[PDB]
Amino acid sequence: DLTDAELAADLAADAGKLLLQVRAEIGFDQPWTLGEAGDRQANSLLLRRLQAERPGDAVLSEEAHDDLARLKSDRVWIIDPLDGTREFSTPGRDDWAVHIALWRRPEITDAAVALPARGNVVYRTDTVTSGAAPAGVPGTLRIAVSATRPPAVLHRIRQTLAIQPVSIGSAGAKAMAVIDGYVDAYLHAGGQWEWDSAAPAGVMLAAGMHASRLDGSPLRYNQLDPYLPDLLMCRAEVAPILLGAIADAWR
Ligand SMILES: [Ca+2]
Ligand SMILES: [Ca+2]
Ligand code: NA
Repeated sequence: DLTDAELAADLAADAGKLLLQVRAEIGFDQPWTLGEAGDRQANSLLLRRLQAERPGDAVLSEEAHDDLARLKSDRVWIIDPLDGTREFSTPGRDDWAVHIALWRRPEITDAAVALPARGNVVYRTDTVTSGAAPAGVPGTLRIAVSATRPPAVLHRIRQTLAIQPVSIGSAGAKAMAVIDGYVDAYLHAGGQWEWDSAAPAGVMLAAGMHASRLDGSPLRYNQLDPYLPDLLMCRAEVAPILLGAIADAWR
């Protein structure tokens, strides 16, 4: 008998525990095998528990076929059973996450992000707080970006703004680094899926921070095509500066 937020948190933790077990059982000799097992077993747990505890809700999971029944539903769980599979599959890495979000017909109303290797901490929309003090040196930004080849937009905004990119695996880990104050912002372009941003966005917004498309428009979920090209998540104070610079870069 859990609230949707309590369930999101419990699902995230439980999947987190299972992933930690898989990591210990399978080990790191074959990264691909380890990653596949984590993806598959975390997915199986989450679908089993959502069917048992929310039999009426639709589920959109990275690791399951998408039958689009969710388009007619008022309640949809949007989940990534293991975000940062590569990182998970690498010895010593703690930048991987479980994403559990509930979409209600519309916004992400309840959500949780677990970082299992970080003491299985679970960030949740019903307990995350709005006390964020501006961290770091004035006039300079630390921005979390993925461990891939940088988009054209960040190159351009770095001409005008002092920025140190911080390489972090996993969308969830990057978003929670914003929450923690380890970085000022998390910026992504070039493509992503709804389950990558739904739970982090829910938590971000619940913390009183900013989550939008790069052009400032709201993140939209439970779309036919669950692909979201770009995003910006950041401290509230930082949003005008970055949205401004992004818009200025389109000149
Ligand atoms: Ca995944
Ligand atoms: Ca992912
Ligand atoms: Na199963």
